Amino acid sequence: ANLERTFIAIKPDGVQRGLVGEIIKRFEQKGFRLVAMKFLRASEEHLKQHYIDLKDRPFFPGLVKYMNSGPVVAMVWEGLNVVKTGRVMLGETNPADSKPGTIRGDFCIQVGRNIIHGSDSVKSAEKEISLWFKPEELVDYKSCAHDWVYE
Amino acid sequence: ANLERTFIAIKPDGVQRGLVGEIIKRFEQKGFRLVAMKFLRASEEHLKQHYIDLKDRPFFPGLVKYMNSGPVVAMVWEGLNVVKTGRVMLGETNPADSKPGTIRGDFCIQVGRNIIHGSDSVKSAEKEISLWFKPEELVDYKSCAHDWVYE
Amino acid sequence: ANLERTFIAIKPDGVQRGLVGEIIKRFEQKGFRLVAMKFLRASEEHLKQHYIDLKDRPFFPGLVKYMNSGPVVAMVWEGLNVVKTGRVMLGETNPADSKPGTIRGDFCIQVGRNIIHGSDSVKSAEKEISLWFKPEELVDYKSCAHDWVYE
Amino acid sequence: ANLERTFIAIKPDGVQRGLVGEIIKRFEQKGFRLVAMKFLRASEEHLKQHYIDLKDRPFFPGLVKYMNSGPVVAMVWEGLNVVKTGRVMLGETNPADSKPGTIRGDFCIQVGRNIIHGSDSVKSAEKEISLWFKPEELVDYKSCAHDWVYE
Amino acid sequence: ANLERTFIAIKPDGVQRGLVGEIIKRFEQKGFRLVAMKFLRASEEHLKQHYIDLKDRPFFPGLVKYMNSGPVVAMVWEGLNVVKTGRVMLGETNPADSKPGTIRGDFCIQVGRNIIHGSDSVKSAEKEISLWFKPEELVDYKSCAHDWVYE
Amino acid sequence: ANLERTFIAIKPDGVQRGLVGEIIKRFEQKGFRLVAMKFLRASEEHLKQHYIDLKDRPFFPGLVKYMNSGPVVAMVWEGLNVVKTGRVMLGETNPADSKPGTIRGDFCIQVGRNIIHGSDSVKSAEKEISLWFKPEELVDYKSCAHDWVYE
Ligand SMILES: C[C@@]1(F)[C@H](O)[C@@H](COP(=O)(O)OP(=O)(O)O)O[C@H]1n1cnc2c(=O)[nH]c(N)nc21
Ligand SMILES: C[C@@]1(F)[C@H](O)[C@@H](COP(=O)(O)OP(=O)(O)O)O[C@H]1n1cnc2c(=O)[nH]c(N)nc21
Ligand SMILES: C[C@@]1(F)[C@H](O)[C@@H](COP(=O)(O)OP(=O)(O)O)O[C@H]1n1cnc2c(=O)[nH]c(N)nc21
Ligand SMILES: C[C@@]1(F)[C@H](O)[C@@H](COP(=O)(O)OP(=O)(O)O)O[C@H]1n1cnc2c(=O)[nH]c(N)nc21
Ligand SMILES: C[C@@]1(F)[C@H](O)[C@@H](COP(=O)(O)OP(=O)(O)O)O[C@H]1n1cnc2c(=O)[nH]c(N)nc21
Ligand SMILES: C[C@@]1(F)[C@H](O)[C@@H](COP(=O)(O)OP(=O)(O)O)O[C@H]1n1cnc2c(=O)[nH]c(N)nc21
Repeated sequence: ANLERTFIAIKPDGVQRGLVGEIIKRFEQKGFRLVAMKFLRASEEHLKQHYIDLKDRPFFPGLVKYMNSGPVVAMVWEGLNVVKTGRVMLGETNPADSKPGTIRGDFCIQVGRNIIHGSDSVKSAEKEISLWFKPEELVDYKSCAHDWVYE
Repeated sequence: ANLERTFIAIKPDGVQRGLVGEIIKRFEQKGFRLVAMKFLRASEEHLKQHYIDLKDRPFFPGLVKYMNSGPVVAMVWEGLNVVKTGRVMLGETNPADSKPGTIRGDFCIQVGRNIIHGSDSVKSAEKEISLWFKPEELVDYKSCAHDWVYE
Repeated sequence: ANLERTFIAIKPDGVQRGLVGEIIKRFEQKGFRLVAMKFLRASEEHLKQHYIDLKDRPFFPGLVKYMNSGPVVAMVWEGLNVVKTGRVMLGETNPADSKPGTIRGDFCIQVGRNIIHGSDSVKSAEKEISLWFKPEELVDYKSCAHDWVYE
Repeated sequence: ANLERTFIAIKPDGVQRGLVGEIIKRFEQKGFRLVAMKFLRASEEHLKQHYIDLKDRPFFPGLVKYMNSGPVVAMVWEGLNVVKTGRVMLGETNPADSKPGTIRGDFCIQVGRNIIHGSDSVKSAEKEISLWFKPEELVDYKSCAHDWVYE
Repeated sequence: ANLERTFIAIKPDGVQRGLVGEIIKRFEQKGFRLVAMKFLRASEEHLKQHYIDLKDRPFFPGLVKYMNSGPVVAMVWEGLNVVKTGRVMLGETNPADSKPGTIRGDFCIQVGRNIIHGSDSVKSAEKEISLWFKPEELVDYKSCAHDWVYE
Repeated sequence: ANLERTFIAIKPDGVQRGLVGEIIKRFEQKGFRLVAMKFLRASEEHLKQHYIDLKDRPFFPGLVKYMNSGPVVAMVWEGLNVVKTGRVMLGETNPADSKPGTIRGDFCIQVGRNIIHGSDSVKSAEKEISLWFKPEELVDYKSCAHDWVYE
């Protein structure tokens, strides 16, 4: 259970507004383990694949353009219930509903510029991880505080 | 909609306990735009006008004296749903009910020393803004990150 | 009422992961007064007394070993509703249910390594205080900001 | 001597990059007392007065345009040796020479976008104070921690 | 050499202005190990012993009264060159000369309210440690990141 | 001049001690632009190339083993004088000499576990960038605050 992983991506507005370090620190101080990280401008084709479920929504063309309009930080994090807990830490998808203390609650305002993405389930995490990273980009190491984080 | 404004005042206890910077930083990092700001000791007459709706409450004389007992920082902030979101960020009026992560939940304890004020509605914001500021004190400028905060 | 006290202990995992300063800062910034503090490795006998109600639970031997496996910071804090508010600040006993903004929600993952303890009631605070501190270790002084924190 | 005052202005780049709360917090946590504060777009004529000594420098037209290109936060701060210490806290005028730990050393890069101004001497502070504030904007109150800051 | 220790005391002004958490966090994040900690009001006799070398200085009566005027946090910290490094982190004894980034440079103003004490040499550390703590209050444990801090 | 780049690597001790977010935030808040980033366990052969100049030093086998003993965060950052400024922000190579306010001064103790690397010159930056990154990993975009950071 402690080996669960999620995909977290800082979107272009999070990069542009200078929020990368603050976001990583939230995951680090919680006790989760950084498995993978890269910085890139995601191609339109890649983003169409990421967002394939939405390909018919009216806002899809604009979503893909915005997500391609600057670089993103793509990450994988590991730990117990990291998918669900990761989502709690992000806050609600819509920042208007996100509580103070959460990433979106603290740092952004509108649903179209909501700074971050996290996997919504284990099954979507495994799909997003295979889409965004090569197997060799997932680094295997053990946190020095593992036994103080986990029974 | 993105042009809504609220009035936020740091009460004398907020000033005295050295919380001005911390409070401003919360609004800045969220993406709201500072429109106006001044520091003053509000007269008793001014405060009776600010609090006119409470003039019959038992606590009103003591409320006015406390609000006159040191300086306050008066501000106007702008953004989408700034009134309602501003109140969420402050926390509940009574600090005992305010959640961790909010301004009152993090920083104060009792309802009579609750460090900050925010407008409860658009209509009361517009009245409080006209009471506390001259129209020329409201500054018009565009945040450099506006297009990363709003679609 | 403003003289209520609670017992807070930073558990060995809290110490080990470098969270002592962060935790104390949360209580200080809120307006509570530090009454007593010591750093020690609690003996097994002491811990069995602290946790006497659980002496029959399956996890009790392991709980005691963990709580003896490094030092703890034992504190007393004072203020209005410090017991209940202290527990809100800590978050739920189980970190999986603790909200962002709380100590456990921000800093830990698993119920067996949940970094901190706070008294659950006035009556249990008074018992824990007499167990962990001598009366002469409780310091009486008045915070310089007391009249800005309390009516 | 403990009554000395300085003028500090957060320049339009400081406001645009969201540094107002961070800067104020540095002065507050040091133990200085905020005496006055306002937020305005300074007129070109006002700025030419502020910068009268430089009116012949090649960079003066550009300096005045930049200082008028967005709002500034104008402040007065009080305490022992606040002029000299204020300058130390800001860092060197040229951010390339400012040490880490200082405001310019932490937050900016180039001399023409150096985020903040502080009075260079007691006599220039008193001139800048009279230029930017009316005497009634200077608030008299005593910090609750004064006797823990000063012998 | 990695087993060197220093005595650090947060003075009454440091406690009263709510700096305890901040100060501890500086030592923890650096990689030093907390060995002992207690909170007390030091007696005048104890303080006269601590400050015996200064008993003839004109400021001595004032120094002793102030150091007795509220509680102090007494600590022992361990690590390589902790005495010298500890002093660098504190800053110069006189806050006017302390650089931004240091404890005194960031948080206090005058030499008689200079928030913190650190041992000036290994020999004075060992004397201060035996004066303020019993040998049994010094806790022996190994930090989980020790081998990431030391070769 | 404003297009200069440096290579910054957070070493395995920096990762293990949970300093990645904190370090990135220092570069972001200064005004530098993140150009590239990846997370990997560098091979022994790669590290021997990075450290080719030291291959005869007594500490070289241990340095390579330590640098291979966990993952590193490799980055490229851009801005005016980023190589020299980068070095000033890191502090001296030897943490014993690094000032408070710097990354090494704040966060580490010993030369063999000094948490971070930065290029010592433009020429070594260009060599390190070509060794650690492919050209296509270097992302070109323009900061939204560019004209508030640079004249
Ligand atoms: C913000 C989102 F990226 C979500 O992060 C993602 C997943 O769609 P959902 O929100 O249904 O689901 P999750 O948040 O994953 O639980 O689509 C986007 N999105 C959703 N609604 C809207 C909308 O009105 N406008 C725009 N511009 N983007 C929208
Ligand atoms: C503290 C307040 F200034 C509130 O900030 C404001 C509006 O508080 P309300 O409850 O009317 O409504 P809102 O939540 O603002 O919409 O009155 C005051 N106030 C309310 N109860 C008390 C009380 O017991 N003691 C005192 N000293 N002041 C009180
Ligand atoms: C974490 C706890 F110390 C609680 O902090 C304390 C009192 O927990 P209680 O159930 O008495 O109630 P509170 O919510 O505290 O008032 O026992 C422990 N504890 C409870 N369940 C478990 C468990 O599964 N595993 C382990 N290792 N420890 C557990
Ligand atoms: C940056 C400043 F706004 C300083 O804040 C102010 C006082 O800087 P001065 O050198 O006059 O003197 P002090 O540091 O106070 O002793 O002038 C400006 N300034 C100085 N050099 C330059 C320059 O090259 N380019 C530009 N654009 N502006 C410059
Ligand atoms: C602040 C100090 F506690 C120093 O920490 C310690 C020894 O001061 P020294 O500088 O001799 O030695 P250190 O560098 O400190 O180790 O007495 C105090 N002290 C020094 N000067 C003064 C002064 O003017 N006024 C007052 N009120 N107290 C002073
Ligand atoms: C810390 C370093 F990685 C420096 O980054 C790099 C170049 O050390 P240099 O001083 O040649 O140059 P820089 O200051 O780096 O640009 O060697 C390493 N290093 C230097 N001395 C020692 C030492 O005693 N022990 C160990 N374990 N490693 C050492």
